[PDB]
Amino acid sequence: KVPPAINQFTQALDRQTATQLLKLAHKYRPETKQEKKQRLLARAEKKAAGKGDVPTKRPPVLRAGVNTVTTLVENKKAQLVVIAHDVDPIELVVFLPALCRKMGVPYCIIKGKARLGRLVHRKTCTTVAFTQVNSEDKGALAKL
Amino acid sequence: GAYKYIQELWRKKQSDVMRFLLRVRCWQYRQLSALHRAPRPTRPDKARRLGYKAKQGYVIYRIRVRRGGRKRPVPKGATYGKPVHHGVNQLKFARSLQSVAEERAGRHCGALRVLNSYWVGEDSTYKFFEVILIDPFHKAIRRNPDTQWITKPVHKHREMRGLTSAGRKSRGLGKGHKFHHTIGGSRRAAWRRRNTLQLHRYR
Amino acid sequence: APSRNGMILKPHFHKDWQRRVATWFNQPARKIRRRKARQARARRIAPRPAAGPIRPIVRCPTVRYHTKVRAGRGFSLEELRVAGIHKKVARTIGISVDPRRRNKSTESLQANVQRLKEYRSKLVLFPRKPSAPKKGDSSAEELKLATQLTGPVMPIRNVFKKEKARVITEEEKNFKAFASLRMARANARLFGIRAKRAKEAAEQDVEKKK
Amino acid sequence: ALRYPMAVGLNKGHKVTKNVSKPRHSRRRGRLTKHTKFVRDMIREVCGFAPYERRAMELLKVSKDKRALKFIKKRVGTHIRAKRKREELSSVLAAMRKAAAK
RNA sequence: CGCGACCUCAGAUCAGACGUGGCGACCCGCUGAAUUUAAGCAUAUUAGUCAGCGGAGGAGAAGAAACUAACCAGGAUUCCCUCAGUAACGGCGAGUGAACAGGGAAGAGCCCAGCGCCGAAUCCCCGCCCCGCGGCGGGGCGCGGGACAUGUGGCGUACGGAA
RNA sequence: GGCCCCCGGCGCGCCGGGCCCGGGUCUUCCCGGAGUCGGGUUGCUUGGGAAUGCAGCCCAAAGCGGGUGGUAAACUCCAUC
Repeated sequence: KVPPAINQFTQALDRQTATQLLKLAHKYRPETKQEKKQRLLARAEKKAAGKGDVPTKRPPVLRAGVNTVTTLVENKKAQLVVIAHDVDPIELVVFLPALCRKMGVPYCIIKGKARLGRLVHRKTCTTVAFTQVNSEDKGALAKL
Repeated sequence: GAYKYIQELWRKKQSDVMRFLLRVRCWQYRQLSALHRAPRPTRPDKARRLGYKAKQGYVIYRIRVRRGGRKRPVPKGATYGKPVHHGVNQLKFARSLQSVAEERAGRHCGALRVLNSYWVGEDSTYKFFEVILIDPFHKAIRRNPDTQWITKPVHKHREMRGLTSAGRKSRGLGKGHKFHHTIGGSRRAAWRRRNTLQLHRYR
Repeated sequence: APSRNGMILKPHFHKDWQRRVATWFNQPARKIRRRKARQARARRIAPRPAAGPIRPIVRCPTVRYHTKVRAGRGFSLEELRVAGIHKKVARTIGISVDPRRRNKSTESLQANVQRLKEYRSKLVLFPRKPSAPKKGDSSAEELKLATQLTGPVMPIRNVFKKEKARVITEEEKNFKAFASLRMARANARLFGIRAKRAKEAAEQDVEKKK
Repeated sequence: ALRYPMAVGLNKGHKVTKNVSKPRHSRRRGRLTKHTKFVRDMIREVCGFAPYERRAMELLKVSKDKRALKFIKKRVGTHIRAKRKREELSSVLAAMRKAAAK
C-alpha cells in the first residue's frame, strides 16, 4: 500500500485534456538554442537603432524549475501548474499538491517528465507553470 | 524554496519511501556490485548542503557497509595476555561506519577524491551510504577557482588520513574544555610533545 | 629504599624515554634564523611600521590580573564604527580587527584611533601614484619628509594615577572596615534564605488577614 | 557605612559605567519567521506524526498527563524536552477537539 | 507490432585524461601486546608504546569558538617560558596528569549551501581561422555537439544582508 | 676586487583583454547545516572524577531553540557561543 501522498500521483490527467494543455504550451515555450543567439544578436544590432536591447518586454513564458515554481506558488503568482508524475525521488514534489491546495492555485498531474522536457530544449523538467498568458488565450486557458 | 520543503521532509520520518527504495539498493548491490556509481544524488538536498554542484566532473558512488561491533580477530578467540586484554564479543571499532564506507569507496576508485558522504538507509544488518567524489583532473573543475583546492596534492586521498567530516569526529578533534586529548593538533601530537623531556642548553 | 626523604619522580617508561628530545643546540642558530627573517621582511616592506598593525588596549581576565592593561588582539567592530572607519578599510590602513570582541567601554578609540591617524598624517598614506588624484590624499607629509625607517611597537604601558596629600576627614576614620567586610560578606550568602523565610512568614501573615 | 566599592556576588559593573551596546547578529539565529513557521506547519500535516507522538496523544486523550510525560521522557530523553513537547502535543489535541465540535 | 523521448543499465584496441609501485627522518588514520614495575599477582604500570596496516608533503595535521571565563573581562590555529610534578586519577599502593589566566615567537583572513533577485545570464568538448606555444593558453568564425530546471554563473554567509 | 656568460628582480615606456563596480541616513523584506544533536545501554580511552573523548546497538527531536557554565536532579534567574 502506497501512502496517500504517493497515491495522489496516480490519478493523472485524461490524454486529450493533456493534449489541449500541451498545444497551448507550444505557443509559449521559452527560447531554445540557436534561437537565443539569433534573437540576442539581432537585439544587439537594434541597440544602434534604439528599438531593442536585452532589457525589453518578453511576453509571458513558462517557468520550469521546481525552486522557481514553488517560489511563485507561495507568492500566489501562479494561474496554472503542471507536474510530471514520474519523478526519481518522489520527495521532490510530494509536498507540491498540498501547497497548491493551501493557496488555491490550480495544478494538474501529467504523465511523463519527457514531455515537460520537450517543452524546452532540455531533456526533462519536473514542473512547469503559467503565471499569466496572452489575453486572447486567457479564456482557452480558463476552460482547461 | 523547494529545498526548504525537502529539508523538512528528510528531517521528518515515518513515511515508507525509505522502505520502498532501500530494497532497491539491497537487491542491486547483490545483483551488481556492493559498491556502484549512482547517476544522480538521491538527496539533492543533502548533497548540495554538504557541498556539491552538478557541474561536469562530479560523481557519487553509493556503497553498502555491514554493521555490528568488531570481533577481535584471533585464532579460536582466546587472546594471549593479561586478562583485561581478553574479550572479543563486545569490542567497538574506533571510526564511524560512515567513515569506513567513505574510505572503502575512495580506495576502490583512485583518481577520484572524496568530498563527503551521507546516509540513505539502514536495514537490519547494513548501512547504505553514498559518497560525493570529485574528478580532480577535469578542466571543468580545475578552471573554477572557488573549488580547486582538491587539485593540489596535499589532499591526495583525504579519506584514509581522515580529514573529511565523516572521519574527523573520530579524531577526537574539537575546541573547548572537552578536548584536551588533541590540544596540539592530533591525539598523537598532543601526546608526543607532552611526554618528551625538555633539556635546555642551560639547566 | 630510603633513609630520610620520600619524593617520587616521573621519568620512567620501561620502553625508553630516551627516544625523545635532547636537541636544543638549535637555540643560537634558531635565534639567528628568526632575527634574520625579521631583518628581511622589515626591509621588504620598508615604510610600513615594523611590528605592523596597531593593537588595542584591553583589560585582562580573572581577579589575579584585572588592574594592568596590555595589547589585545585587535580593535572591535562597534568601537571602529564610532571611530567612523569602515572595517574593510581599517586593515588596509593598517589597523587590527577581531570582531569576536564585544565592547562594554569603548575606551580604545578616543586616543588610539585619532592618535594613530594623527601619526599617519605625520607620515601620510602614500598615494597609489606619484600624482595623487583621489587615489591618495595629504601626501604633503612626504612632500615634507618621510621616515626612512619605521616606528617600532606603539606604546601601551604607562598609566597610574596621581595620589595627592589630602587631610583626613572625620567620617572616614569613624568608618569601620573589618566589620564592613565581614558583615557585608555574610549578607549575600544569607540573602536567599531570608527571602524564603520572608515568604514563609507572609503565607500565614496573610492567611490570617483573609 | 560610607559607601565603598566592593562587589557582592556576581556583577557586571560596580565601578565602570555600563557602556552601551547593540545585540550581536549571531544571537538572533533561532527564532521562527512568518514563512518558516508556515513551511513547518504545512509539511507537518503533509506527513503526519510518529508512532510515539500518536501514543502520547492517545494517552492525553484519556488525560493521564503524569503518564504521558513519562512516555515522552523515556523515549526522547530530557525532562526539558519532554516538558516542552507535551505542550506541543496539547494545543494540537486541543485544536483537534475544537475543530471537531465545530 | 512500429516510431520517438526519458529513465535506468551495459560493451568497446572508441576520443582525451588519471591511479597503483618506492622511500620512509618528520606528519596523519587505524590496530596494538609482553617483558619490566608494585619486592608476590590479576585492576593499574610498562602503553595508546615497539611490532602490524593504510596515506601523503616540503613540511603535514591544525584554524577563524556550539571557546575561555566569572573578571573593570578576554577573542582562530600552532611553538617556547610559565602555570606544575599543581588541580585530579589510582588494590588512593606502586605510579600516573592536564588545562585557563600571564610573558613571548609568528601573525590574516575568509567561502558555499540555505532564504532570496537577475531572460541558464554558467560550463565542457569538437572544426577551423589569427598571436603565442618545452605549465596548451589570448582573440575570433563556427544557423558546430553536450551537461545543467533532480540548479550553473553574478550578488550575498551571521562581522548581518538585500531592496 | 676585475672580466665574461644564463637565469631572476622591482619601477618605467608601449600594446592589448575584460572589469564600472563605492559611502552614509531613512522605510520595507530575508535569514541557516537530521537517523545529526540529544537520551539510554555496552566496550575502549582520558587527569576528568553519578560517566572527557570515541564508537556499536536501541530511542530520537526543538527551534525566544540548541550547546556549554567540571557532582547526578527539579525550579528559577544570568553569562557565553
